[PDB]
Amino acid sequence: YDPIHEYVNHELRKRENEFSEHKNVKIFVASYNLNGCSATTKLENWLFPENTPLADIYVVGFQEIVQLTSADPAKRREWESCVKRLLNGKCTSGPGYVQLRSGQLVGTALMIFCKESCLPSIKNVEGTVKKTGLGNKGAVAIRFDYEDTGLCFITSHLAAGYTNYDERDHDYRTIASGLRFRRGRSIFNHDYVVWFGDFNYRISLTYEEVVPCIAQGKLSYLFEYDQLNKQMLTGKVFPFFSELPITFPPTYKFDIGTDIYDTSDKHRVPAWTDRILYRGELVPHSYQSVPLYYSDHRPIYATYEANIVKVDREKKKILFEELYNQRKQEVRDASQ
Ligand SMILES: O=P(O)(O)O[C@@H]1[C@H](O)[C@@H](O)[C@H](OP(=O)(O)O)[C@@H](O)[C@H]1O
Ligand SMILES: [Ca+2]
Repeated sequence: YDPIHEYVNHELRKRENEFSEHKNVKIFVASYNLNGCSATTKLENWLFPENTPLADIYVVGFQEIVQLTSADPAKRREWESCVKRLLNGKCTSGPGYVQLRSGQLVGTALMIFCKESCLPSIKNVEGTVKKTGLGNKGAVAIRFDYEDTGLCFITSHLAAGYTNYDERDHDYRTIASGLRFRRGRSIFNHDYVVWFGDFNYRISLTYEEVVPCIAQGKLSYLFEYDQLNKQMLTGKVFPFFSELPITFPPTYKFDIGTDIYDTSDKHRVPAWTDRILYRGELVPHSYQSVPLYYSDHRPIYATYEANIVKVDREKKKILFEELYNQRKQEVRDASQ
């Protein structure tokens, strides 16, 4: 401990604008449990849902690239090619988007694209995966620094089952403790973290109770029975993560190709299985499901603005030393 050093950091904090520049980066986060459906570029409603500018960074997570009943890199690459074609298709003049990196754990995959113009700012990209224990479930994560701000993205597919939310909570803990990038870096060591996917948490009511409530728009009532909300409220899972209020209907269990909830004999209770949660000072904007019908789940997305800082380290070290000396001499004089 050094009092003079503390003093300097305190003062310097007041003069940050002298060695720091701040910028807002737009980030589009998209999630889709595919039920093993084929890759296609017909995703416009999902990836360009709003009448707003294209994002700087697109973070796309898929579950069940192979329908669940050994990891297919080929199928993941078809999706990569489809997303890239779609993003560049909107870039009629000049530079488009490039894939920074992708990762995969069995049927779960995460791929991140950014504008070519963002590339010079992106550094220390790392990726890792972690399977769940208590198998085809788990997480895929990619992190990177954008100038001097650290971001970490995680997509997952957690334990399936109507009542086994204790196993999903266990999966959360397994992944939060188990995901490690280079040199033991954890997911929490970042300014912004977005963790999302098919967490599989369910609404704890019966099919016959839930369906008419959905049809009647009683989403607030149903959310009172959502297992994820219940476990987050107690700090048991995803502590310090936030979720925007859900204004869209349960994204799971639909007959494929239709607006109809599961009419199979399995009469699966609808649920908000697909979620996007964030930790850190992101500014959230949208959070919605989109009407694509290729799977028994609807895809979802969330948008954010992320404040980025670029620090002139050289210029800051100089001010620091100057302020530090000035203060040490001041204390010297006071002793005289
Ligand atoms: O594979 P799907 O289409 O997601 O269907 C799953 C099903 O496979 C079981 O894992 C299950 O039942 P259980 O109640 O016995 O845990 C769960 O409720 C269903 O939603
Ligand atoms: Ca499925």
